[PDB]
Amino acid sequence: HHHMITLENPDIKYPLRLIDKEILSHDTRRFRFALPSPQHILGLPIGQHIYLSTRIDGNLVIRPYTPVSSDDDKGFVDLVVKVYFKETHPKFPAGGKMSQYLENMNIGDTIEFRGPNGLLVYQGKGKFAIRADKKSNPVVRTVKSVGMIAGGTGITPMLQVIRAVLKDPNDHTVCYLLFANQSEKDILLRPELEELRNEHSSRFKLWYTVDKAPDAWDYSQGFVNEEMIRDHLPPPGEETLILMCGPPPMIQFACLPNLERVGHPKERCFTF
Ligand SMILES: Cc1cc2nc3c(=O)[nH]c(=O)nc-3n(C[C@H](O)[C@H](O)[C@H](O)COP(=O)(O)OP(=O)(O)OC[C@H]3O[C@@H](n4cnc5c(N)ncnc54)[C@H](O)[C@@H]3O)c2cc1C
Ligand SMILES: NC(=O)c1ccc[n+]([C@@H]2O[C@@H](COP(=O)([O-])OP(=O)(O)OC[C@H]3O[C@@H](n4cnc5c(N)ncnc54)[C@H](O)[C@@H]3O)[C@H](O)[C@@H]2O)c1
Repeated sequence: HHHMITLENPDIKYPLRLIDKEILSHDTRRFRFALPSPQHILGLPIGQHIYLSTRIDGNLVIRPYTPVSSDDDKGFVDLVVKVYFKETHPKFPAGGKMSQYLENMNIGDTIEFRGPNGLLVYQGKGKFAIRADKKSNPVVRTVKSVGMIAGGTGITPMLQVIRAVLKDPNDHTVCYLLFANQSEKDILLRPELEELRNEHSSRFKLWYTVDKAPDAWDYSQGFVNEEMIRDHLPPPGEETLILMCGPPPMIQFACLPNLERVGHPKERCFTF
């Protein structure tokens, strides 16, 4: 390890203290935890994520999260989370476990962090180091365009990649994002994504689709489909890699068959 990082060993659990919280909307939040010292950094390679774990209602609960903060930040790590409240959705009366546990924490409480984890690591300048599985070494490839499909919270893994690309004035990679949500109010991190579209149009393309569309809507309506893929993601080729992260039903039924129809082979599709 070159830098003073927090995640020194992936097999270890690190209890971090919650030092701040922001209410972004009725059900979305920003949670900030302190690192071991104000001079530490998290130590999360781009393309990877961490897991939070704790005991809820007598069981061990583990969940993956991709921070919105980065290794440029000293002393803290920020998570942006959607809270799934109980007795709200008729189909899931109990709500979300880790998300509600987070919402119920008091400043000063701690929770365990672990990482980094993930088969994909972006090495910058278009280079992607990928492991077929955990027991293999990574195969490196260089692309010029990265298509990105996100549904719901699957957006944070894309935002981490997007910011890494744009912060490097010498990185010429172009990112294409197709962001899908239930409704306009559910478009997580819209301000941050739009600020980035503002400052780096040449390297960042952005498009949205929502299940229920308001009357004033300039984007798409409906699940991701063939047409959206063709119109908002880069065209198939060795120079193109497609990234995905969202609900299982989205990846299995709306993305793969259509990506296949359009011509993006599975060896160029990665699912976070
Ligand atoms: C690589 C990666 C990175 C991730 N990064 C982030 C991130 O930055 N931020 C983030 O918030 N999540 C992120 N997630 C996903 C997130 O970890 C889980 O979806 C989330 O925390 C679910 O946990 P839970 O314990 O709260 O709910 P569980 O108890 O896992 O899940 C509840 C299940 O029921 C449904 N459900 C329950 N209650 C409701 C309700 N009130 N309304 C609607 N549907 C409901 C949900 O759809 C889900 O299927 C990431 C996932 C991956 C794979
Ligand atoms: N891929 C996995 O194996 C896996 C496992 C656990 C959790 N997740 C989670 O899924 C993402 C889900 O976020 P969320 O629950 O707030 O999303 P959400 O339910 O609010 O929105 C999901 C979006 O995906 C699409 N979608 C949902 N169901 C679909 C279906 N049946 N067919 C086609 N498209 C569909 C729609 O465009 C929708 O707007 C999380 O970030 C995390 O990755 C994924």
